[PDB]
Amino acid sequence: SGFRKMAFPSGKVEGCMVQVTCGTTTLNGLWLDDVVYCPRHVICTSEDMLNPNYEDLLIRKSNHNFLVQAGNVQLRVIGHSMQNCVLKLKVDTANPKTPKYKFVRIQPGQTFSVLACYNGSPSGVYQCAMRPNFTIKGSFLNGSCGSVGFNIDYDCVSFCYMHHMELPTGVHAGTDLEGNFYGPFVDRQTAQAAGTDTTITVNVLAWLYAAVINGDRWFLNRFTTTLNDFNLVAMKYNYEPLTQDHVDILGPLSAQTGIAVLDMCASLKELLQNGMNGRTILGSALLEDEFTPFDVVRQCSGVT
Ligand SMILES: *CCC(=O)N(c1cc(C(C)(C)C)on1)[C@H](C(=O)Nc1ccc(OC)cc1C)c1cccnc1
Repeated sequence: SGFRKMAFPSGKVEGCMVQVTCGTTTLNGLWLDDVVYCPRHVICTSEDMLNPNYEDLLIRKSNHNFLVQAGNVQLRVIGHSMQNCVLKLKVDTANPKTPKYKFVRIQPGQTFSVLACYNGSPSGVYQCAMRPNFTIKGSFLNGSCGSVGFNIDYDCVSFCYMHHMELPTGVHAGTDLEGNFYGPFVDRQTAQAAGTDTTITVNVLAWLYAAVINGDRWFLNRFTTTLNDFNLVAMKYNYEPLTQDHVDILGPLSAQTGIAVLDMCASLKELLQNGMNGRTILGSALLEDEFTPFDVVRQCSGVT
């Protein structure tokens, strides 16, 4: 029993984190095969960061202006290119600890593990979700830039997130590993708004299923609801509207608990209109949307 916000084991990723230095700016990079990936803002100085011309800035730099250290091993940089918002640095040595990996652009509502790094050294690992407005509510200080988000599928590391910046509101923005931002953000020091955050309804339902599985059944009621009626309520409360695909993804939890999705929905609707009244569910006084139906199954079936 139990239910925890579990992160994936970080071993496979620990051995790919390096430090990258360009003049006086230092941040994290990811060393896979013989390419180092990092945020292109490493070539910026203090002055450049309000309105940087990344083309003009990168033209002043040669291979030897870049210092890549992995522990006390200094890697020789022999090639450099900019792919959107990442630098790719061609180094002379292929990382001997390169796992099986792929690069994946994830969707809002999906979860991943973050390995927070300073100067190429891991400090901690946490699980979070890509919010519907393409931000993450991370825990990152200065120098965390280049920390990555990842999923593990058996032996295969899927890289989905590189950390680039903090918004003046305290939340976090970054790219996939092809250097495309999640959301409408730019890598310059100007004020930018994320739009409305919403709650990931399919994730809240998945956690309601986790709760029932672990003995917390008080919020289960007699009532039921239609999808259209459930959705009219969800929108009032800034919840994501639920489609047939969502119903399809929850089928296994529906099957395991013997509780129809639309009956679980009816239970959720009542919590929205009545609140928790001081009660908790898996020890939380709020509705949790940072577990996916997959996470819940994986955690409650002991997948390695
Ligand atoms: C790794 C660098 C760093 O810590 N950092 C950063 C990013 C940039 C850009 C990409 C050149 C804007 O400059 N510094 C971020 C960060 O985004 N800092 C920052 C920039 C701008 C504003 O308001 C306009 C506010 C903040 C906090 C960073 C990342 C994580 C934690 N602290 C800072």
